Amino acid sequence: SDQVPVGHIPRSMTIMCRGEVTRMAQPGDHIVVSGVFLPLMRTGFAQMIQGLLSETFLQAHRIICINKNDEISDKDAELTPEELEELAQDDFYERLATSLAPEIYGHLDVKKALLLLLVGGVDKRPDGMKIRGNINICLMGDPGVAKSQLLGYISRLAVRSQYTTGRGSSGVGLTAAVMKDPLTGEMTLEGGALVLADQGVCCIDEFDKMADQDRTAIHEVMEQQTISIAKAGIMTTLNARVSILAAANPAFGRYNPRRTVEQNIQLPAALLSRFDLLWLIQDKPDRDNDLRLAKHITYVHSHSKQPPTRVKALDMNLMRRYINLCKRKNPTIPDELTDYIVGAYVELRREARNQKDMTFTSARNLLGILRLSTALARLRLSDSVEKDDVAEALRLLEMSKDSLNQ
Amino acid sequence: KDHIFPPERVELLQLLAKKPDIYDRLARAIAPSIYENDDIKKGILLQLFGGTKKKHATLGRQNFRSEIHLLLCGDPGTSKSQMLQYVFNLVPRSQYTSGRGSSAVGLTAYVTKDPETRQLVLQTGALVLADNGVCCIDEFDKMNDSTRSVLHEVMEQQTLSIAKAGIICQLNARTSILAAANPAESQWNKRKNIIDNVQLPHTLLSRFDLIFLVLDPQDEIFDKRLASHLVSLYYVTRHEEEDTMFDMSVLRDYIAYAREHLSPTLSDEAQQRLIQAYVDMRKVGAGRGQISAYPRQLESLIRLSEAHAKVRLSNQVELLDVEEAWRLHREALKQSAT
Amino acid sequence: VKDEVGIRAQKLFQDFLEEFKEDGEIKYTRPAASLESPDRCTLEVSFEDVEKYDQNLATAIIEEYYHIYPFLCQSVSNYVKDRIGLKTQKDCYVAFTEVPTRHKVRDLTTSKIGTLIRISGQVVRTHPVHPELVSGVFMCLDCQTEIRNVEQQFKFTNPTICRNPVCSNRKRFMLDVEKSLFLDFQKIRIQETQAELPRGCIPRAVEIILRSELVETVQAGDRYDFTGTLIVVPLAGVGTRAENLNYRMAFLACSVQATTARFGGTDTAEDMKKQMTDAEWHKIYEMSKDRNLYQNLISSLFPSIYGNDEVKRGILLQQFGGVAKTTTEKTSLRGDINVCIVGDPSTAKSQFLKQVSDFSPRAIYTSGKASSAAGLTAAVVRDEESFDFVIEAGALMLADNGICCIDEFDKMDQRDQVAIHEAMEQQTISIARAGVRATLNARTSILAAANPINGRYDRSKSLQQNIQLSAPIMSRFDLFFILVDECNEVVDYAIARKIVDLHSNIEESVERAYTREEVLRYVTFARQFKPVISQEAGHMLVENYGHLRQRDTGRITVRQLESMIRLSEAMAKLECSNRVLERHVKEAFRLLNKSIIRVEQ
DNA sequence: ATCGATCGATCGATTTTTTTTTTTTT
DNA sequence: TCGATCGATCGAT
Ligand SMILES: Nc1ncnc2c1ncn2[C@@H]1O[C@H](COP(=O)(O)OP(=O)(O)O)[C@@H](O)[C@H]1O
Ligand SMILES: Nc1ncnc2c1ncn2[C@@H]1O[C@H](COP(=O)(O)OP(=O)(O)O)[C@@H](O)[C@H]1O
Ligand SMILES: Nc1ncnc2c1ncn2[C@@H]1O[C@H](COP(=O)(O)OP(=O)(O)O)[C@@H](O)[C@H]1O
Repeated sequence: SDQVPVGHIPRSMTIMCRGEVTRMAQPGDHIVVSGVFLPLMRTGFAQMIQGLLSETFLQAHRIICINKNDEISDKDAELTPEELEELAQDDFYERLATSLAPEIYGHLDVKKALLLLLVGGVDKRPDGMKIRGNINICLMGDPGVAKSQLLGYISRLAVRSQYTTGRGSSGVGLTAAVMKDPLTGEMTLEGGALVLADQGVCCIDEFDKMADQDRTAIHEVMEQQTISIAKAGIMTTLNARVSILAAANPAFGRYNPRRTVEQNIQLPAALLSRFDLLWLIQDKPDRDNDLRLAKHITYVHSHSKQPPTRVKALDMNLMRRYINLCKRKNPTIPDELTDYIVGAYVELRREARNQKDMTFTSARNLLGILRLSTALARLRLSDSVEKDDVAEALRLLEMSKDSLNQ
Repeated sequence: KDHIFPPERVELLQLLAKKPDIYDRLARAIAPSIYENDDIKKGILLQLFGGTKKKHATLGRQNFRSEIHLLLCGDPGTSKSQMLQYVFNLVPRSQYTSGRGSSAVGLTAYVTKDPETRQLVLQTGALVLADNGVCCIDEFDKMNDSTRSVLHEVMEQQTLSIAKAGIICQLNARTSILAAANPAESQWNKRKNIIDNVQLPHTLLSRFDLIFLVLDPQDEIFDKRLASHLVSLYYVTRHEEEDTMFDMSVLRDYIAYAREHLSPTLSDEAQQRLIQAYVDMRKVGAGRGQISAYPRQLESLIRLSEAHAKVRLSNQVELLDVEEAWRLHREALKQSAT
Repeated sequence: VKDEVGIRAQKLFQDFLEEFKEDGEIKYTRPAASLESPDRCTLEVSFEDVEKYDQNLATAIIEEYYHIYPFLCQSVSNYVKDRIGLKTQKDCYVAFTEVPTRHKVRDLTTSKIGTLIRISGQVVRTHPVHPELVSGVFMCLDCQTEIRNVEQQFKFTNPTICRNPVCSNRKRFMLDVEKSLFLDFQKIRIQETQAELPRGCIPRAVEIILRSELVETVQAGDRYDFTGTLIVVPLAGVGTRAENLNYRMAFLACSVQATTARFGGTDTAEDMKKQMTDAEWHKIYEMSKDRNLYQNLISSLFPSIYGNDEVKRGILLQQFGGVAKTTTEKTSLRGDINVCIVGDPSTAKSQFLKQVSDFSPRAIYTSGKASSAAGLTAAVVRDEESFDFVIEAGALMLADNGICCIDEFDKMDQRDQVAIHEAMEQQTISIARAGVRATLNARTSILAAANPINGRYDRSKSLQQNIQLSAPIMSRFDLFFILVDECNEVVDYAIARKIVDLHSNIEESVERAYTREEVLRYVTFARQFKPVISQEAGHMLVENYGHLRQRDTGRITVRQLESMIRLSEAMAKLECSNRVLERHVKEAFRLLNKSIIRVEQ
């Protein structure tokens, strides 16, 4: 789908990889296969077949996949020595912050927390109950924000990503499906976008006009690893361990002077409940920020690189390993601050409770604040979650709401 | 038959039974550690101790079952869906769909084609699988109007009769309801009683036994106790057998065994108090667009009475039960004094 | 051969029942005596009697059944031949019974064949008669084709060699549809049992078969007690193949007890018009002559109830007769009529009728808002199963010659109700949009269950504005008799001391004077009488109606009159007598005036 | 020497299904 | 590639 003709459609071909190369490919590897074309005789009915038309097929021996395989991706990221020279070479976090989609300026606090989405890394089996560590947030308000840009970019950089929209796929396009099998013909189940994006992030855009029953379909992932279908309607069991990158638009208007949440938006409020961070992006006129971005994005076009001579934004390739190394720590929790994390939840639930009818403030916040400070410490790789560690998370959720005060 | 016990367990069972503390011990011991609003689970034990059987092999009349239904309703922050997913991991005949989980037809008559016979079939329902059991229900006020005139049939006749182009059916089904309704908002509005808030008629709202009102603890003070204790819960990752002695499974037979060998009966006890005070209890003619007391209450009251007389295993009726029954009722029957 | 032992055994069984079978009496020849004229080829047998006299042929019968089975037809033939001038037309239908053991679908394996075990379930997706010329005549083509052979085999096979000649054995003679064997069956499926309700798996489906005389006395919605004669049934089965083949499972059964769907109409063992229609003359003579019978009847069905004593004297109306007279082809003349109830919140509005459905037969009750608007019509379908539009039923019309009342009469949409606006008098209903020029007929009465507007009876407005609906309907309901609420302690203490004798488990009700069964049978005797009108009231009802409307000279007219003469002809049916009298008039007039002045403000 | 049974070379006969776009009614 | 067709052939009689 890069060299297809200008007015054509993607084609395909079949493989018969023989010998000792079975299990030398996976769904989603831009492979490079080297073998021999051959013809094929599908013996049978002498009229449709037997027409001397040569329904060919392929043969090969060697599968050197040059894109996203054992060759170009090492560790087939944990290799410590080769990265140490650059590891001590730099010591900062925001340097890894704005290196994500670095072609505009603005929305700094969104990108870092998004980077938290790629790592995560909080896994355990405490009391038999498993805790999901995949953040799922949305994007709200779109009178021009580049909503589809972060999604389309990070779905590329994020290994094993996907992307769909409202009427770009039915419910079976998201969930499993069925098809005959050239291997056996078992009529097995093949899944949709969310069926395969587990252990990663499946991106969705313009959530509201997705579908009506689809909201239950996304209500189900909040009890993770649970994709229950009624296709055959027997069990339809499936283990999806995906995050979710939500993003949708407001209806006619953007927070009318009398309107409130669930009034200006027409999404299921129960669905709105099951998120950890809500994210609305509203841009009112700023008489001197517009010129800033105008000079920001216009330099995307005269050349092909934004950040000049102010910081050294990192290559994507080194990003790929630098994110993977942080994951393997799995620290403990500091009891010495457990006495105060609850007080932080006290001020959290109170300074929003001081008014009668502000937007909802949920009891799952204490189950959420613990899940972010861990992944944030993952990039410390230290098991040293500190008092100032959550000091960013407190302002993070602090501004996640009260986005209309001024 | 596959659960009949030995007599040795009767020792520990009746040993638990012998103390008035049992009314509070199990109410405390349902939850893992949730130590707030224990005032309600003491009524939920009346459905866990799943009601009485005034059997009707006598004359065939009136089918007055010990029909018990009680519901909870409040904010979504309270752990209703969570508590009841745990209750799914308590009740034997656990069902769990919910408001806009499946329609009336989504609860009855899953009629469709099957490639196994490869022929069209008259087929299954959902409620009727849980005869005498429970179905935990959530988020009630999203269901279609076709449904919720189905439940009128069961709750007020305790029957079912079905007729489509295929079969006409007169099956049997009966059970006790639980559900966890929510409003169209985040919070119940003050100065707007439940008499109109949630989406139901002018007198079918109160037509359930008693809706034990629930709401977020509107108090910052309580937050620290749970934010400490129930995170240390995770942080230690095991339990402790404190004064409310959790029996690993020996508690569960006091629930199990106590459906079968009991037949609550009334001598003189749980009739006479309201039979005396009926004048001021039934001056209910006053009110502008209200709802209040009607002469059905004592049916539900005898139900709750012989229920709480089942616990303590009093084969004859309990007289103390009447007191906490009155408590149960007037705990929430003037939430609209206005 | 195996079954000669069964031959001798049922031979001496015959030889015993050839004499008496029970105390110098016979129970298994008089079925054959009734058989002797038409020769319908059935005689069921108790299996208990096999345990009585033949001394355990069960283990002789109950494992190698199928191979013994056909020998018992020859047994039946050897029975019937002993006394009647007999041809070999005799045949064996069987409807086995009186067997102790009653198992389920799950205890089924390859070792369960040739037995008589008993099973229940439910009836679904039933299928029709499907004949079978099971037999015929078939051999070579020269001359010698008269073949009474065994060609009835399941897998069917034309090829037969010969009897008399040496001839072709692949060229058949043609077939016989004239002087041969034909029989009748049908075929259904059955679902998992509701008397056996496990968890986990699906409702495993069974195939299942019935014989001729078994046919069309089953029906949808019924629980059963069948035979257990599982059988060898003549892709994906990729096991080993042999020859000197992949089967599925099937089943048949040849006995039915279609219980839980049985009443039987009306037949003191004495003389009467018919066998047992009113053989209780010994007491019905008294039940038709007592002078306080009216009140003794009134208080004979509501001992567990106390309220007004005015519909306890009326509502027998509904169950009581109409006219059933002999006239010309002028039009339908109608027999039964509406009634109405309105009341304050729960003065036992519903327990009047929750029981009445259990009281008389054929009259099942429920609501229609239990379902879609498919109360009147069947489920409107627009997908292809047979021909894409199938609406030939409903639920209201499932009460033909019986009643099907409603609750919540007010909150129902004005589609079923506007259809009711015609469906009660010109008792013939029609539709379009899926109708093969739909021509139905309902026939029956009704009972209403209204509820005021605000839930109170504040006399600030007329009744027609106390309900504030559409109007004309409130005439054809010929009696309302509303129940009122007040606030008085004496009544409510009387109610609570009704509950004093609801659970005091010994003598938890009051004494009575008339038992129910005698009442119902007297009622179902009282209709078939052909009433008569020759009375001066029949001459002098004109002034009664004229006086009625002298009171109405200050809604109106003769729908109420139609009612009037029918209310009173019913109250004379209650006198177990024809020949209308002039007092049932005066009572009916009083009931009329109660209704209207009850309507009056 | 006549005739029936079995073998074997000779002949001709079978192999099309899952979505969509209008349509009536709730 | 499967099936009956028909003609020929080998012992009996
Ligand atoms: N400050 C900015 N820097 C870079 N691109 C921007 C900026 N402002 C707007 N854009 C453009 O605005 C577009 C927004 O599209 P988007 O909001 O994703 O569509 P939707 O609202 O359907 O999600 C982006 O594709 C981007 O090219
Ligand atoms: N008293 C309490 N005990 C335990 N959990 C509570 C309590 N109050 C609030 N919660 C929180 O509520 C959540 C469960 O709510 P849930 O019943 O799922 O909401 P809903 O039923 O509206 O979907 C839990 O995550 C828990 O943190
Ligand atoms: N005279 C009476 N006799 C018997 N029961 C009565 C009488 N008056 C009132 N009741 C009680 O009133 C109750 C009415 O309930 P009901 O009207 O059936 O509820 P709903 O209005 O939901 O159908 C009955 O259960 C009955 O116990």
